[PDB]
Amino acid sequence: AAMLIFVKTLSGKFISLEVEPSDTIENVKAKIQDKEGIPPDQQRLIFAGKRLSFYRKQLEDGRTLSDYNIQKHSTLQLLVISRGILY
Amino acid sequence: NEQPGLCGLSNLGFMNSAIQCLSNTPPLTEYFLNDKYQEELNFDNPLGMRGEIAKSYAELIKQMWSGKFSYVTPRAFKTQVGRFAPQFCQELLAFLLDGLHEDLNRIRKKPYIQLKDADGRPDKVVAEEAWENHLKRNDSIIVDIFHGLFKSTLVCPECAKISVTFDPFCYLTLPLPMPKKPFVKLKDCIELFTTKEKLGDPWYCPNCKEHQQATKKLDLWSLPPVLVVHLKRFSYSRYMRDKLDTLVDFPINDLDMSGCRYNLIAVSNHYGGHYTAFAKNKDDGKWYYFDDSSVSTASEDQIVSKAAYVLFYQRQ
Ligand SMILES: [Ca+2]
Ligand SMILES: [Ca+2]
Ligand SMILES: [Ca+2]
Ligand code: NA
Ligand code: NA
Ligand SMILES: [Zn+2]
Repeated sequence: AAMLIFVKTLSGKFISLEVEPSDTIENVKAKIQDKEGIPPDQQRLIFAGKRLSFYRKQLEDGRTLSDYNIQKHSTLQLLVISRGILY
Repeated sequence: NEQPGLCGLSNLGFMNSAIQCLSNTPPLTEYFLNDKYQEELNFDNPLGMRGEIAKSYAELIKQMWSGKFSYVTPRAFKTQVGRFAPQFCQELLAFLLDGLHEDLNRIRKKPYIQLKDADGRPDKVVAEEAWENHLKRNDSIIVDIFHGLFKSTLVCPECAKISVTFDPFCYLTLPLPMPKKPFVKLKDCIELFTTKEKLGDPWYCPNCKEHQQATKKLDLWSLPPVLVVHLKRFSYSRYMRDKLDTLVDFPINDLDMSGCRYNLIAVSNHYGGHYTAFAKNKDDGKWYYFDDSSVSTASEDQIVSKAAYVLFYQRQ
């Protein structure tokens, strides 16, 4: 079942993505590449959810959004790694 | 040979302080000392650490409570922490509680459930549903001991929509009064924690289909056997703020909240830095001060100081 999630850059920009809970993290980076041109190998995705419950997790390729219990309108944190600097 | 639990931890250049607080959480230490963990180790968990954080922790605790040592050098445990959390400073307790939980999570194949808002349903019904959904994916000794439930109320400033959810927690981070006060009761920080706050970090309103600086109000709905309370004294470098050294007066005995009554069992202290701990030893009932390898007797009257950073409370 397809759902809307958001990806926020360090710039404060929100990227809206249509995803499936079964989508792999690699699929999510592919969708980020489509919207923003950033190559997947340069993307780091963090899921903090709401803070006081679970410790923030670096989303690992091969895992699915389901593994991290990502929900409709959850927000992922995007870190672009370009030439050894985070953006 | 020494009294079990009266065991320091060598400095290896928050970790020792956090271990001493967890070491002196009796139901956690008893679970490991009674070998209840081996059958619950979770090796495949996508969110876990292959069982290695809980294994390394259990072996450390067995050493600290064997009575054979006055202090141990926790190199093996620090190695596993470095392997799964290379970023390690004051967030280590959150990492450990989460890591212990997933390494011991009894749910070996987790279902995915689409969580939902209250949608006008009664608090009791939505909360029971939230906790049932939590336990479908999270069932461990750490849930048993530490996890509670918030009521979260978000209110969109533009359309005035109210969105209520019930959300699990495994510790509380309490704000202190700003501007800085010299003295505040812990009850006042709890009241501040449950006070409405406009988000700076906006929230997506599903009605406006925009991200809005809604107001968020937290309420304590369900409380755990052991409540971990973090006092928010610090701030990121950019704010250029001195650490708040307010005297937060917290109860040694009989902290009352939401109908439960709590007694202090450990305190992590931070000196602006260096961390130490006070803890109550479960076998003689006395208070002790843990400063890395050194363990010494303490008195209750020493415990409330401006250095108190994390408080561990056990339900009466
Ligand atoms: Ca674009
Ligand atoms: Ca009492
Ligand atoms: Ca109670
Ligand atoms: Na992990
Ligand atoms: Na109080
Ligand atoms: Zn709205």
